[PDB]
Amino acid sequence: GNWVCAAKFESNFNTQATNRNTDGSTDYGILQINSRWWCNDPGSRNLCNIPCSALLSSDITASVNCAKKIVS
Amino acid sequence: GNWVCAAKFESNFNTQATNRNTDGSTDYGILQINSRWWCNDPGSRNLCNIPCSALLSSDITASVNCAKKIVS
Amino acid sequence: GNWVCAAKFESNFNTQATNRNTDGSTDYGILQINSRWWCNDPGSRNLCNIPCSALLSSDITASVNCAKKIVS
Amino acid sequence: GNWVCAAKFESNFNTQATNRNTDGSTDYGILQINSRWWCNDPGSRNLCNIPCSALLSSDITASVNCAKKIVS
Amino acid sequence: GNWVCAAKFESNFNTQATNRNTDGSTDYGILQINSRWWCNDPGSRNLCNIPCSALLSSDITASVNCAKKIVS
Repeated sequence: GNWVCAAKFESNFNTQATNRNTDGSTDYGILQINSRWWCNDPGSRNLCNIPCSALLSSDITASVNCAKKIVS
Repeated sequence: GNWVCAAKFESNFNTQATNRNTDGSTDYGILQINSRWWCNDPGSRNLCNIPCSALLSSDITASVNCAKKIVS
Repeated sequence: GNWVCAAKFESNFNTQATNRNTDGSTDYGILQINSRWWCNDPGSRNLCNIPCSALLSSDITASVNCAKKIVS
Repeated sequence: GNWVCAAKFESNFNTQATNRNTDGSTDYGILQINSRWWCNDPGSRNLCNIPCSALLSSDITASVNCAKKIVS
Repeated sequence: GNWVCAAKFESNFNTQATNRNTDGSTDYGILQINSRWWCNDPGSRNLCNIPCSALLSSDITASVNCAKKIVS
């Protein structure tokens, strides 16, 4: 049978006087899939490493997203 | 059967007086797939490393996205 | 069966008086796929390394995207 | 079956009075695919390295995209 | 079956009074494909290195895209 995965749907109709704002949001930041269909059978593998190492150190980031914002 | 994966759909209809703003957002920042169909069977592999090493150091970033913004 | 993956769809109809702004956003920043079809079977591989090394150092970035903005 | 991958679709109809702005955005920043069809079987490989090394150093970037902007 | 990959489609119809602006954006910054069809089987390989090394040094970039802009 058919599959929908991780799909984002948006619809807007007759919308008026609308603001949308977005600072530093994330969707689906890390996504990993294995999928076999109809198969007659050592296995698929996914890895994902995000190491941060910081020593004597400041304000480091390891990330999918990073936003730094200053407003006066 | 059919598959939809990670698809982003947007529709706008009759929209008026609309602002959209976006600072430093992310979608689907890392996406990994393995897929086999109809297959008669050492396995496919995906790796993803984002190492940050920072030593005696400042304001480093390792990322899919990085935004730095200052407004006065 | 048919597949849709990571497709971005947008539709706008009768739209009026519209602003769209986008600073430092990202979509699908890293995307990795393996796919076998109808196959009678050492395995496909994808790698992706983004290392940052910083020592005694400042404001470094290793990234798919990097945006720096100053406004007065 | 047929496949759509990483395709970006946009349609605009009867649109009026529209601004679109975009600073430093990215789509599909790194994309890697392996694909085999109808095959009777050492494996295809993709690698991608973005190393940044910075020592005693400032404001370095290793990136797919880099935008620096100043406005007064 | 047929394939669409990384295709960018745009359509504009009856559009009026339109600005589109774009500073330092990127699409499909790095794209890597391997593909075999109908094949009876040492494997194709893609590499992509973007090293930046900076020592005692300033404002270096190694990138697919780099935009620097100043406005007064």
